[PDB]
Amino acid sequence: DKTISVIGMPMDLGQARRGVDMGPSAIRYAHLIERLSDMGYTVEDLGDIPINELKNLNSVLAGNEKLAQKVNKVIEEKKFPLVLGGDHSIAIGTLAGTAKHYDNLGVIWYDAHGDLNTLETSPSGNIHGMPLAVSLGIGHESLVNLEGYAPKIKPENVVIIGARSLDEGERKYIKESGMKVYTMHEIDRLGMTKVIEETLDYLSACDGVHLSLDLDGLDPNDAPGVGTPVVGGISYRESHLAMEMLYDAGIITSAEFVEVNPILDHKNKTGKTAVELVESLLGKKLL
Amino acid sequence: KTISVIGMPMDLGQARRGVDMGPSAIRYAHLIERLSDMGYTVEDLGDIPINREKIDEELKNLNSVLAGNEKLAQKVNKVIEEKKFPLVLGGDHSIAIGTLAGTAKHYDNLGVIWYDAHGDLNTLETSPSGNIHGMPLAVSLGIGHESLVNLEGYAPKIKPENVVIIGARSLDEGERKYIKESGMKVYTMHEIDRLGMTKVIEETLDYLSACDGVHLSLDLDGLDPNDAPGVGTPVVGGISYRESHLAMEMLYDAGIITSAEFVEVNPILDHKNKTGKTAVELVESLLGKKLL
Amino acid sequence: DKTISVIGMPMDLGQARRGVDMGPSAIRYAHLIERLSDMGYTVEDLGDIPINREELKNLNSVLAGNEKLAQKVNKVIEEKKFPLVLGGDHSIAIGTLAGTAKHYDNLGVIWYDAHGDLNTLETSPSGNIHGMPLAVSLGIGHESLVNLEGYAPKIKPENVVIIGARSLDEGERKYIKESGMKVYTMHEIDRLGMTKVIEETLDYLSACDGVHLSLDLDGLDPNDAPGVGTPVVGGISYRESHLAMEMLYDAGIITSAEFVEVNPILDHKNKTGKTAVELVESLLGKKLL
Amino acid sequence: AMDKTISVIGMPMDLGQARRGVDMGPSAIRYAHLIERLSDMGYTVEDLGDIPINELKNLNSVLAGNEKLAQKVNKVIEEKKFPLVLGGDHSIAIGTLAGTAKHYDNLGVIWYDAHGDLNTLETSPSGNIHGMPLAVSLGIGHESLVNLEGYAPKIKPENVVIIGARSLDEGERKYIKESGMKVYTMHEIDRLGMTKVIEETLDYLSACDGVHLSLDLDGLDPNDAPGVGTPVVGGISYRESHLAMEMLYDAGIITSAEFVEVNPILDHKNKTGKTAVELVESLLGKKLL
Amino acid sequence: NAMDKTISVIGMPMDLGQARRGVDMGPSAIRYAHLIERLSDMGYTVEDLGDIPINELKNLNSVLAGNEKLAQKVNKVIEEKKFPLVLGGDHSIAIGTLAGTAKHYDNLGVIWYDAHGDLNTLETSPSGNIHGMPLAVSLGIGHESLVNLEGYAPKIKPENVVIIGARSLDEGERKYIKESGMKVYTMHEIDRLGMTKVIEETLDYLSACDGVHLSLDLDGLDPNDAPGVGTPVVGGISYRESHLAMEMLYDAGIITSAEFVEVNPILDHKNKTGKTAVELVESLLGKKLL
Amino acid sequence: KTISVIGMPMDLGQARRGVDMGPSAIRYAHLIERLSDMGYTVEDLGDIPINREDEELKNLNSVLAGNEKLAQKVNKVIEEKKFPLVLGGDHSIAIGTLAGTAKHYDNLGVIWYDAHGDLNTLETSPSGNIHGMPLAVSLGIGHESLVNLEGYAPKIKPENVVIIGARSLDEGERKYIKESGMKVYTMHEIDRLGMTKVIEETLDYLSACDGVHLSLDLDGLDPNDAPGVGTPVVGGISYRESHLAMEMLYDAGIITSAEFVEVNPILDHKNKTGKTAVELVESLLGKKLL
Ligand SMILES: [Cl-]
Ligand SMILES: [Cl-]
Ligand SMILES: [Cl-]
Ligand SMILES: [Cl-]
Ligand SMILES: [Cl-]
Ligand SMILES: [Cl-]
Ligand SMILES: [Cl-]
Ligand SMILES: [Cl-]
Ligand SMILES: [Cl-]
Ligand SMILES: [Cl-]
Ligand SMILES: [Mg+2]
Ligand SMILES: [Mg+2]
Ligand SMILES: [Mg+2]
Ligand SMILES: [Mg+2]
Ligand SMILES: [Mg+2]
Ligand SMILES: [Mg+2]
Ligand SMILES: [Mg+2]
Ligand SMILES: [Mg+2]
Ligand SMILES: [Mg+2]
Ligand SMILES: [Mg+2]
Ligand SMILES: [Mg+2]
Ligand SMILES: [Mg+2]
Ligand code: NA
Ligand code: NA
Ligand code: NA
Repeated sequence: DKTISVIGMPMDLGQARRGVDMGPSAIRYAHLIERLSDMGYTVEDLGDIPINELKNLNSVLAGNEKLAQKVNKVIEEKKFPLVLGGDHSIAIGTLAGTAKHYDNLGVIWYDAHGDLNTLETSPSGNIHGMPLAVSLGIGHESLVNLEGYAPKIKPENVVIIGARSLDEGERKYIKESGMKVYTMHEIDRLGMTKVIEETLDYLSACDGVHLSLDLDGLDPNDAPGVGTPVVGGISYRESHLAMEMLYDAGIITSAEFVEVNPILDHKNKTGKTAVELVESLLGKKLL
Repeated sequence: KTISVIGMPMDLGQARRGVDMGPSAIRYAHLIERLSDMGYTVEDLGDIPINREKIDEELKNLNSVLAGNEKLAQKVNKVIEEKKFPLVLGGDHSIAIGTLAGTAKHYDNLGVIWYDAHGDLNTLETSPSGNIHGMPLAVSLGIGHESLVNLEGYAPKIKPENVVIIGARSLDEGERKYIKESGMKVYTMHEIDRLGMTKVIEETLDYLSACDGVHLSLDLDGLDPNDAPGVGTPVVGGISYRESHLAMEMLYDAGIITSAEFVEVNPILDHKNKTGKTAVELVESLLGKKLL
Repeated sequence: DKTISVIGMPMDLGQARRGVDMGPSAIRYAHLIERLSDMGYTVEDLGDIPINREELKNLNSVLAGNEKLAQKVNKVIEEKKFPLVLGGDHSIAIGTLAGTAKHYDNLGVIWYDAHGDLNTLETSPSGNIHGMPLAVSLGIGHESLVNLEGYAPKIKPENVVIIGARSLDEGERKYIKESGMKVYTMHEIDRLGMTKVIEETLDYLSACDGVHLSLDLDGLDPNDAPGVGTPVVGGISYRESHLAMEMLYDAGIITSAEFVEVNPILDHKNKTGKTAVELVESLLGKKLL
Repeated sequence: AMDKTISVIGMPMDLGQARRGVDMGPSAIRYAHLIERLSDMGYTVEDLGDIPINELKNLNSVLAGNEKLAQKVNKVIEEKKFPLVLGGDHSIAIGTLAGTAKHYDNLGVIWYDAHGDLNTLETSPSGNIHGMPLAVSLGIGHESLVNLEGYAPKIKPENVVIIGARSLDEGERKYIKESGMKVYTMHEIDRLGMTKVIEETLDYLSACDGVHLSLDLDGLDPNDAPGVGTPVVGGISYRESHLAMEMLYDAGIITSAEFVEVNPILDHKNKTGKTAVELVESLLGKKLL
Repeated sequence: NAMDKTISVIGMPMDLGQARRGVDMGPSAIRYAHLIERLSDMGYTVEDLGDIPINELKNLNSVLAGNEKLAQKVNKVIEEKKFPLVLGGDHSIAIGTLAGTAKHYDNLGVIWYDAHGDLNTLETSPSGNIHGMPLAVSLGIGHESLVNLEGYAPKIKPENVVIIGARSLDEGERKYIKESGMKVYTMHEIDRLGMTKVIEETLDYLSACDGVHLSLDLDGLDPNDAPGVGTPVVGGISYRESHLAMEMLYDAGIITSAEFVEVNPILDHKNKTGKTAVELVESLLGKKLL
Repeated sequence: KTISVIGMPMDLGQARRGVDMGPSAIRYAHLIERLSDMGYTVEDLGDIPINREDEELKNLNSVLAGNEKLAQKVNKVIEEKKFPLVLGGDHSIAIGTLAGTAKHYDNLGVIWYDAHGDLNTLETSPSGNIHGMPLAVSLGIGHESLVNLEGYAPKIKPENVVIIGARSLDEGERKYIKESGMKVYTMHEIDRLGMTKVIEETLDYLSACDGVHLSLDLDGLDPNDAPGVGTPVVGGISYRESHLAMEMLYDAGIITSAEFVEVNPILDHKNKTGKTAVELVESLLGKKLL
């Protein structure tokens, strides 16, 4: 019944551009709005938020401030926030506008990367490799304290699915924090059905759950158009099943689909995949 | 049994999709030689001629589809009367109308394994195109245009309780309502992902255990476009080559398949005949080829 | 040493989207600003003009974006700066010429495109305004488009040279023959060679006091520029285009330019965005030696 | 303006040592809208469908198919219609020329092909009849092929112009030099340019009362025509071929034509079938303006 | 579990047989994917010994000469208590690798990860390609000079072999597998059991071996994941299944030598297969995603 | 005159580019069989071994050692009145080829067919890559050990060089070309004059030379025709223009040595570039279409 509020974040910042600012346009090009309207939802496209050691800190901070304020307003209006990226640093703004509305927000971090870096552990200084750490209260003070509170989330309320690119500092933190992580090894061993059932078990006491889906979580064969492709990822079929299972559980209260990069895509295969996954997450069925 | 190969170079509907070249591409991948090497007697009955007609219409190319399907039903009937195995090559999926018209009257309870991205359960009322290749399963169930439903003077050819759809991922609202109303057994990609192809085939064999014959209607578009790019209407997120190969080996071991058609191969979207070669590999597995 | 003022137009309007709103981002991704600075130019990136998303398709959004573009191009010229517009669909030529033409007594236009874009609603099988900007700029078409910025026509038919045409409908052909417009289709380029085509173009426009280059990347062959809104087979090569830009720089006649219709959806690793930057570099004086 | 009805005949023939996929050529050319495009140009078009196709490889089948083709082509010429034959392997030129040559006092032939197809069983490394049709038509080869339709030879060596040759064996080279046959290899196309090659071809065949074009898509470079039976690197470009067809149309000398050797197996989304249709359109008078 | 051994890398740029297949460029392409730097970053001491010069049975003399040099180099690496990692090159190089390795173990196990069984003799081979015969040769079946390389035979026993990924076996190879009782996981068994169970069963089956050699042919993987191989065969093992199998073999601590063979840049796409070979070596040597 | 083929599997510099596999890919396209079929006596001398090993000049010791071995082998071929045909490999091998060749002529001419001028020194090079310096080194400008290879300098004079296909020249290279008066046909001049006129002018310009070396970098061709090169540069010479140029050089009878370098199988499409190199060598040695 909730209206879907779509917010685009054409952010492509860091040591070098990767082409992900074009992600929102490519997702819309795959008919996102019409597909959600056809499913019976009231859809409001709020358009794109304007975007200008720690690369581009001021621009990352300003865009995330605008995103946090817009996501906060959507939640206050009892609407579902759907954010399109854009580099994964936008999770800083999305979680800042969302977490204060829940006593115990869960986060499903669907990505090849853990994005748990600080400037001390990052081989690049890229803020898009730090948003999960920042949201857990670890990192640059201005990013950690966005919107005047911290931390946004607790490590026991995070589940990472699809991880296959973690540096030494990120691995040390996951082990020390006891964070729940399904690397490609456990997806291969358990199967996506059991990974999602266990993820739903794990986050069962959360009063809201945010899905932060990076298209780079999928294998480059299925999602070639991403900012930083990593070999050996989740299939389209496994991702489609996961979105169907999340819809059936009724636990997802916010979501962002990020890192779509038309420069490396093939005739918008990745933009189309993002829309198919959003449709499944919002209740579309094959029968 | 001797294998009787029948080609149907049919590519009809609102627009061509390139599938009339399917039979040629499957033969190019050495279908006849491969079956002969496995020890079968193989008869290539060649291609049935498909009537060309001028280039609005409600049912697209109706006259040419009925005519081609009448020629096919008569040839398939003759093959079965001779106790030979009919292997039909397509061609658009509307050829299932003629294959089932020539086959179903030889059984009291013919089962059908519909291996396809599409349910092909449309009528003109539910079809946004009038494409008869989107209606053959409905026609064979006795639902649709009178001349198509009554082909060979009997209807219906099959009963809904004797159909299993495997790989479905593109169904319109009219097809979904019919599947739910009829109680038809359908394994969408969601069920294949959750159960695994081994369980899907085991359940299919149990479900059709009261049939006296089973027809396999295999649309190469049931496979994912990564494995079968050369199809008339590709749909993302399909069955892998390995799952399809295992399915054919399991169907061979069960010994239930009494007829088969391999359809919708389209050389225009194919990569160096990957899909024609895949069709031959799947036919070899269905007919008993083993890796060891 | 004239400052280059870059304006992005992320416009993708018409019966259906074609992905050309991402053109400005792709051209900038190929380092346009850094390449022009390295050549010794002062470069001012004025950013992207905001465009509203989707008979005359998207008339209100096409008019609104072109109004913003026209007054921005006007200011650049009033400041004695070179306007470089990045597209975006070719309908943005309506705004570029509206902001430029009033500054010249006889503005020349080199329309480098597979399409003539000489349609009206009466000759257009789609109602797409991006297939009408040259006709609109010549004073033929919808009143609100033709009278943008309060004057019409922007240009005269004797001051236009079309180069690379290979997709002209019957209405466009009829107008070309009746107006006596100078057109070098791919047949003339094949027969004369690009050197002769550009020498004849410079001679034909020699009396113009300014010359605008409207370069649609679809003028190039899809093998060289696959990433365009509407690709048409059998186009101009990269080498022919590179030579043309070098000859135009040497003539010193180009006073404004737009590079339009870049489409990342059909591109291969930004080959077309990179090509756009190389052609801009050559037009602005980059030499191989 | 050719006020003649076009008669399209398909020859889905793929014979020889091994199949090459060219039997699918006629279907792929029709898939690229051949009939609709010619009708939209104002021609009356009749699709006569495909002739059924059941040491010298497959001699009986090549003979049977060419006999049916010769009879059909003969009927079209008797009806004062233009025969347009779609292949299929190049051996179909035996039947096309058998049905055509007897209607002319001095039939010219433009053989547009990477191959000369001037082999006999003695000079052929394969025994493929599709590498022998020009020799057979000149009265050199197997008696049943040479005597098809009860007359021989169909054509005289001084009435042949080969364009695009780049795969000639020593027997073919010896015959070309001894006969004095006019051949424009890729070397001569590189040195002269296509305009001059076609102007010279028109001068050379000006005394012929009819001219047959036998266009093998393998004459084009595999970059432009990847979907052919036997691709050979370094061929004619799409633009050179488009210009050549426009110039043949302008001369008004072409009285029959065949477009052969399209092979979907090696093609990319029917680029070669589409190219065949574009070349037919230009040969029949389509202009860009 | 931590292998405190130096890795000795040996390249074998061998591409012999009825026709070249491009696999001599395999070692260069694997090195181009940063093999040495990746193993060094994991904390291993790595010594690149470079490439061995490769100067009816196709090219028998050249196959023998190259395998003789390889066997002597592998033997010296094992005498030095280092881990031999051989890069191919055609699969005939397994003859030299096993000749230099088998004499150092009482019961050497072999995991043959390949679309092909390579169990041919001249009698069962339609080509005479020695690269289709190295497993038979190593079992003591074949041409005397190949079987007796380094003066002993057989190198391995049939009960100590596990073939994983087989999908191209001729009639002579099938007959031998059934008569010898050799353990073979065809793609049909992988589809039915899943790679986890296949590797668990493999480890149990080879538990009495005192060393285990992995002979990994990149053609064992599906051509969609490993297009750049000498002889691609449709319907192979996925990159993910192969990555899981290498991780499981590392956890078992049984692999004592390994060869990665048949990488072919001619059919590859921007070195996807050379990169895949490096990732599989990294997992085999203990790299973990977490 | 016998053709002596020498391979240089050298891929040195700041980063590898895959060109060490160039000689193997060219041979894979049947180079030796094609030249033998044309009636030539052909001797394949094999590949020179390249020593395996932040410095200013990248891999200097290995580049010098390889070029010393190449110069001695090329010198021997010329002393035997044989035609040296060198396969690369990175373009730094021109240092060794010209060192072994230039001393046999009064005034050696050089046709430098390349997207790059390769006229850098360490001071003008943003990488320290010696493969961007071989023409300057051979003109006697650069590092002492490279310039003095084989005990004489310079190998060639600037008035005896013609560059064809240039489209990537840095400021230091442009300044030297203008100050030395060197003859350079950039893509602009090829587009304006046509390849027939370019080669006719080149033949007239080098008519006083008693020998002419062709240094052909496949990157001189457009990446659409030669995708498999070490450093591709958009807007290059077509295969057809290059084929015509080779036929014209054969007819002139002036080419007394040649090298075909920078083939990179990693970026190639089913050896399109290796096959293109063989076709160009065939035309340079007299192959005709009729
Ligand atoms: Cl049809
Ligand atoms: Cl109906
Ligand atoms: Cl079910
Ligand atoms: Cl789907
Ligand atoms: Cl097959
Ligand atoms: Cl003969
Ligand atoms: Cl043997
Ligand atoms: Cl080194
Ligand atoms: Cl220096
Ligand atoms: Cl070759
Ligand atoms: Mg991320
Ligand atoms: Mg990521
Ligand atoms: Mg179907
Ligand atoms: Mg279907
Ligand atoms: Mg335009
Ligand atoms: Mg245009
Ligand atoms: Mg021919
Ligand atoms: Mg030919
Ligand atoms: Mg093997
Ligand atoms: Mg193998
Ligand atoms: Mg160079
Ligand atoms: Mg170079
Ligand atoms: Na792309
Ligand atoms: Na294809
Ligand atoms: Na490749």
